[PDB]
Amino acid sequence: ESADALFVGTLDRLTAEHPHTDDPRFAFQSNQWNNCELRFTQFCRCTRELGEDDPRCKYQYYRAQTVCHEFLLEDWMEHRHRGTCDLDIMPDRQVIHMRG
Amino acid sequence: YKTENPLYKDDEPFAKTCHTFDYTREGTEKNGLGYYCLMGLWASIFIWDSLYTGATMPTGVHRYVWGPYFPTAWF
Amino acid sequence: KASTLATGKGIPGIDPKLPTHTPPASYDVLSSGKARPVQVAKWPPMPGGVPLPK
Amino acid sequence: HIPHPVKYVGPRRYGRYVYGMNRPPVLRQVKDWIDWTGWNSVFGGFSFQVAFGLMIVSGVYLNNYRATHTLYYTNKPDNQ
Amino acid sequence: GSIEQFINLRTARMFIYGGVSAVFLYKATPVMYRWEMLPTFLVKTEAYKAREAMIAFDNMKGIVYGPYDKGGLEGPPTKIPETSVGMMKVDPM
Amino acid sequence: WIYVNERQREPQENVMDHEEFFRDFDSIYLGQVFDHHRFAEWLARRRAVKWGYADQIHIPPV
Amino acid sequence: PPTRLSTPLYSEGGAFTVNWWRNRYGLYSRRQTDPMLAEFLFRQQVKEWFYDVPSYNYAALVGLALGILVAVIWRHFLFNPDVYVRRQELRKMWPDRHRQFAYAVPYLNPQLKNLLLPYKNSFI
Amino acid sequence: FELNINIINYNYLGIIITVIISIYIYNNSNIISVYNSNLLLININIWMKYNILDMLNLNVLDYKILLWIVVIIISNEILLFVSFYWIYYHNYINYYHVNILILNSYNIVYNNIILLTLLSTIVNIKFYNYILSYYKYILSYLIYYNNYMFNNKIILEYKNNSNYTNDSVYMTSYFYIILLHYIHIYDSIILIVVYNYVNYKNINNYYININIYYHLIEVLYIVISILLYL
Amino acid sequence: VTRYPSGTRTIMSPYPGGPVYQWLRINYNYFKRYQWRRVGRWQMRSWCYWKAAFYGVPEWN
Amino acid sequence: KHFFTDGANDYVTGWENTPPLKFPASVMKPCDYSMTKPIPKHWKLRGSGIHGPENTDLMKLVLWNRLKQKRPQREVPNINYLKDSIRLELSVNWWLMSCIFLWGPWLHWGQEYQKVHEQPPWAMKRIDGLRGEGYFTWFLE
Amino acid sequence: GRRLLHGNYFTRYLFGSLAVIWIAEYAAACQYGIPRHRNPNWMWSWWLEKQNQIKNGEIPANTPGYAMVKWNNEAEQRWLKTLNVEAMNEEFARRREAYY
Amino acid sequence: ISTSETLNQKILRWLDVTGMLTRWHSRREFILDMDPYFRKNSGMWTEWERKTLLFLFYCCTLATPYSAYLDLQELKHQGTKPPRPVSLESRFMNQRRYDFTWMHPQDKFCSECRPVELECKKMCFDRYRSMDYRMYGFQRPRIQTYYSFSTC
Ligand SMILES: CCCCCCCCCCCCCCCCCC(=O)OC[C@H](COP(=O)([O-])OCC(O)COP(=O)([O-])OC[C@@H](COC(=O)CCCCCCCCCCCCCCCCC)OC(=O)CCCCCCCCCCCCCCCCC)OC(=O)CCCCCCCCCCCCCCCCC
Ligand SMILES: CCCCCCCC/C=C/CCCCCCCC(=O)OC[C@H](COP(=O)(O)OCCN)OC(=O)CCCCCCC/C=C/CCCCCCCC
Ligand SMILES: CCCCCCCC/C=C/CCCCCCCC(=O)OC[C@H](COP(=O)(O)OCCN)OC(=O)CCCCCCC/C=C/CCCCCCCC
Ligand SMILES: CCCCCCCCCCCCCCCC(=O)OC[C@H](COP(=O)(O)O)OC(=O)CCCCCCCCCCCCCCC
Repeated sequence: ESADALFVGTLDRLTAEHPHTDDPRFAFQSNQWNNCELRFTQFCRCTRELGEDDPRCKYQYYRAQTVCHEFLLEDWMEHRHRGTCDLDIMPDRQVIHMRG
Repeated sequence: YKTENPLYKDDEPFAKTCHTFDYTREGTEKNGLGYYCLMGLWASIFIWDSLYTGATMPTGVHRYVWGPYFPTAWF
Repeated sequence: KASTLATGKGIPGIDPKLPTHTPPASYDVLSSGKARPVQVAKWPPMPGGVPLPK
Repeated sequence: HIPHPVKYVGPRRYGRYVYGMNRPPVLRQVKDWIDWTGWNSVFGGFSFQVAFGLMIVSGVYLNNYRATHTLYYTNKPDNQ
Repeated sequence: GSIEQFINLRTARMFIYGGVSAVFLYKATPVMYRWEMLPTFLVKTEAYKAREAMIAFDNMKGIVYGPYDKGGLEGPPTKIPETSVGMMKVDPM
Repeated sequence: WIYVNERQREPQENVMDHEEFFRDFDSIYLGQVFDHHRFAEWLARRRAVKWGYADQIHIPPV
Repeated sequence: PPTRLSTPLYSEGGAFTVNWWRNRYGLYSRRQTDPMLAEFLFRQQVKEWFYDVPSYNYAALVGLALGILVAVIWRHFLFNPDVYVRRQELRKMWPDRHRQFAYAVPYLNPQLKNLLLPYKNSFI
Repeated sequence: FELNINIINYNYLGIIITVIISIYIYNNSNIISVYNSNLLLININIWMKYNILDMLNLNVLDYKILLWIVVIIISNEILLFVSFYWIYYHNYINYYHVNILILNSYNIVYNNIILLTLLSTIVNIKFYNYILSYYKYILSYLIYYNNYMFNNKIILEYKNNSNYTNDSVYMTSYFYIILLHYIHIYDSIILIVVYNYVNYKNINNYYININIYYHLIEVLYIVISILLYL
Repeated sequence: VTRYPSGTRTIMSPYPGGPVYQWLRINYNYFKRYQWRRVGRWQMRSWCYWKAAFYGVPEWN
Repeated sequence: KHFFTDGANDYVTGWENTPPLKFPASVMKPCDYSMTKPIPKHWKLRGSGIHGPENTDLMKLVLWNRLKQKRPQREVPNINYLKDSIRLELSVNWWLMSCIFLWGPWLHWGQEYQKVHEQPPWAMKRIDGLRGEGYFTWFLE
Repeated sequence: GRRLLHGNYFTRYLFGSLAVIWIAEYAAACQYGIPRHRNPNWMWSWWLEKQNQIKNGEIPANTPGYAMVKWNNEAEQRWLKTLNVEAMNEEFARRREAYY
Repeated sequence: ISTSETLNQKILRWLDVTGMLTRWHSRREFILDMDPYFRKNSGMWTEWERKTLLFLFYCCTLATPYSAYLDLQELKHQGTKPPRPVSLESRFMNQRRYDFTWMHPQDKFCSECRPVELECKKMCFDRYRSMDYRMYGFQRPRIQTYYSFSTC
């Protein structure tokens, strides 16, 4: 309700209420690749917590589509289904802190 | 006779001619106190930034004896 | 050296006839003629110099 | 450059080596050597490593110990 | 009184210096132990034992014959290729 | 000579199963530093199993 | 500009002066083989390049261009949300890079952008 | 009176070297390329002989000319490495969160930095002897031992690395930067194998060139170590 | 003052050393000067890259 | 110094623009006739007047710059010059000592600590549940 | 003997440049009010909560992260078929007894 | 044990077994260890230059054993390098537009394997051997060869 409610809670909310507008974290740059990757990671984390059938995660996918072209999503969604998507590996099976 | 060990003699001066080399007024011979003050500040900023990690996020609440327009209210 | 005021004559530590410092020399007899008493301490000095009763 | 005098004030000769007799203490000799060959190289050479080591090891207290008691939202225990 | 006979320069230099050392080690040794600075052969910390107790040398699983795990349910190949069987020139036992 | 001498030797086991590695992370990831001789022997036995010459070699005891 | 080698040239003290320039001008020179000839060639160069009024205009232009250049480089490194030199945030997934997201809005609203955007009515 | 310069009127090495280069392109066998490289080495050595024989002109400016050429070349070597550092940092935003194992910061960097430092000390001793009109036979063989160990260590690292060039631009940049340094290390072997005492001493451009080049390569490794390992 | 052959007697001690020590000192001195340094002299003289550039050039009159 | 400079570090030819300071001015002096008094009008120009070997000082400079190349003994430079000649060499040697006795010890301590506690002694222990050593330069995090 | 550069040029411009870089960065952080407290962890809140449950003993030790999600990819289904946390814990317990 | 010398002298004598210390403390002994051709130029050296040269030379030669120790440990570490998890094939991992043939443009050995991918090549060489084509390498167990740095 509050006028600044969107900024309150998360920076994510801003684009969730206005899907086709600039995200505060990426509005400074015309290139929106990083924006797409954040949105996909957020869809991946939603399903892990709520499942695919949850309306929330379905909307997190619509939000990802708003910024990600279909040819990228289809490829990244196949990697996710196989279990090779680097944005969805469970954190205890990551290797980012190993050997350096 | 008396002699001087050449290894401990002083450096020869530049010749005094129409074309004379002089570095005395340049002050570039060695690092000065200012340089060592830069090193001290760098060490200080390095330690401070790590010790006090909430300094960049200060509190806007201010009392300020003698109000805000007194000189000790700007530091 | 130190033969002229320019060369350093009269400047202590620079003149051969003037020492850097002038500490009083030690003496073994008092000026009264009594032998100078000698004390050897085995404990640190009293805090204020406070003398102790005889 | 600026012509300057030789700054070495230590002993210019120890005398002929006679089975290591009548020679200064070892540490005195080490100090005289560096005086004779210049401390600028010592300071210059060791400066880089000293700086890097001091910064990395300083994290033992600045980044690790302090941090353990830095998070203001950690001292609070749940269900207490 | 009656201790002055002992009080002496050598007896003092080894009393201040030696006592200072007695407190330097008594106060620093626990810190060195905590921070793994002590030699391992001299003593092993409890944290060292806790980690070492988790180490064994008898695991013979996970052998694969491919550089990548490409997901799926089949996983990386686990069977040695036929063409590679008996290709090793092992010296006679 | 460095290259030739190395090329003759069988390849070391660069990688293992992703899952099995993380189920025994500490032993595998840290075994070398804690005891290198036993880790070396364990590696050798795994190479003998991966290339099917285990029954043709006698791995020296550690 | 004096025409006689007997008349000395005035020099300030510092790292860019007539004395500082004399010391270094002939370091790589095969033509300054003696004092008289060295001074003549030195004053010839100084007269030609430093007593030329229009040459100072280019000095201004190089300073201005270089100052802008150094500052734009520094500004990117120090403030641009997309330039990473530290690695803490690069070792995390995008949703978790809060410290880097803090640069975003302040960087999105520079002063000149606020000052000049109202003047679009002179182009449309 | 003589002319200031003894003009060189004709030269035929240029044609040969340029043809040798073409063979690299116009060939159907990689063995031909190996033998072609030997031809290149031979003819480049002839050009070096021409430089040594130009000493007979007793021209003071010859040392200076060659020295400044080396300065320009060193500059080009530094700028090529800069281009690789640029390629590396341009994709920095995609590093450190990918499922690859980056290199440790303890073993490789330390032994390599310690090794390359010893190489510098040897070259420095060679320079010192060069100044003192003296020679020490063992010095060159210490360089050979250092190069052998460097080659032995780099070969094992590459063979035992579990990530490949096609895995990520990070891995490609790591391998390429390390290879570029190695190539410059190998070029140092090419130069140093001929080190000997020449009695014309400090009018020999070889000595100054070797000192500069070795320092460049070691300094370049300091930059690489900070970027990749530390 | 007695002068010994170069590299054969130590100046660090009045005691010349024991049999093993003397053997090591004498034989290292021989190996360096008359065996190891054969390689260096051979490389310096017989395989000089700068002598080879002047091979076949007339003498300077 | 290593690099050759025609003006200062001219070791290829050994040319020096001025004579040694040891020589009396009556024997040899720097070539500087900028203070020559005005020529009387009744004097007539005999020589070319061109700057060159007709001037006594320049002639002596050329002569000395060639006859100085043979000398009975060395002209020992002072210790300041000798230090400067090998400044880089000495500094690199001390750098090697630092790398062995300063960098070496604490790097070893960090790895040993890492073995037991998973992360180096100068890093913040993680709670995310990820495994591995993690970063080493904590101030670049 | 004539000098071209600063007498201590190498150390001066190396350490000096580093000092200016560090100081300028602190100033930049202050002007933008950037949080300066280093966090070495991931910020996925649900994950950090699961990790606390493991530290509290609510979730058994060495339980994989894919044994706790509400959606599993194909590769994690493959792993779940061979997962036995109870056996893993017993094996670790046996190792501790042997060591002590 | 000789009692004709002090303990310090004995230690220094043994550190002088190769004559290093004697050459430092005697100019005559240093010049007479030079080969005659270079001894000709020795008289010009200052004692500063001589001992500084020995110091730089001695520091270098005394650190070579340390570097050798560090390098041996490196070889042993690489010789028993721990296995690492098999890489999951991520979004941008293992992309290929054409086979790997730049090493063998005409022969095209191991077109599917990467240039230094030793395990892929071993299995590929085995196929060629099974096809009556000899290839070198990847046949001797590591522990049965010299210089492997993998022995217990
Ligand atoms: C109760 C106490 C409580 C605690 C309080 C704590 C307070 C803080 C403590 C910390 C200290 C703060 C100090 C502040 C003021 C400092 C003032 C000062 O003296 O600074 C100047 C001092 C030295 O500067 P300087 O006075 O100009 O030097 C004098 C020279 O002697 C001038 O002579 P020169 O210039 O003639 O020198 C010789 C020079 C002569 O050279 C020449 O002639 C010029 C040559 C130039 C061209 C060179 C050609 C290329 C090289 C060829 C040779 C290559 C060899 C190596 C090859 C390697 C191959 C791998 O040679 C060289 O320097 C270079 C050649 C030698 C070899 C170079 C090796 C490579 C270097 C580059 C890489 C460096 C990074 C390596 C990283 C590791 C490896 C990857 O610098 C520093 O001390 C560094 C900065 C210090 C301040 C920042 C500290 C930040 C962190 C502080 C944390 C502390 C702990 C806090 C804990 C808090 C707990 C609450
Ligand atoms: C010698 C002793 C040992 C020294 C060891 C040093 C080891 C590390 C060296 C690393 C490289 C040098 C830079 C070090 C920087 C340290 C401070 C730091 O982390 O800075 C980070 C900061 C930004 O960090 P983030 O928070 O991730 O980004 C936020 C959004 N932008 O980056 C920097 O400031 C460093 C990078 C830029 C360095 C150079 C300064 C920038 C301007 C360059 C201008 C170039 C043009 C010419 C200038 C000429 C002179 C005016
Ligand atoms: C009355 C005053 C008394 C003061 C007494 C002061 C005593 C100070 C003692 C300091 C001891 C320091 C010991 C350091 C030991 C380090 C050993 C070590 O790490 O060895 C291995 C390590 C390399 O290990 P890697 O496996 O390759 O791993 C790292 C690279 N990957 O080797 C090195 O670091 C080599 C250098 C070893 C240096 C040892 C330093 C010893 C210093 C002794 C000082 C004694 C001072 C006494 C002062 C007395 C005053 C009265
Ligand atoms: C191409 C990239 C190159 C590398 C990066 C370049 C970065 C920029 C250039 C830096 C070059 C420095 C070289 C070293 C010069 C040197 O040491 O120069 C040294 C000089 C002193 O000269 P002396 O040695 O003669 O005393 O230092 C100074 O002049 C400063 C003295 C100390 C001042 C202490 C207090 C400073 C307060 C600063 C506040 C800043 C606030 C900012 C708000 C926005």
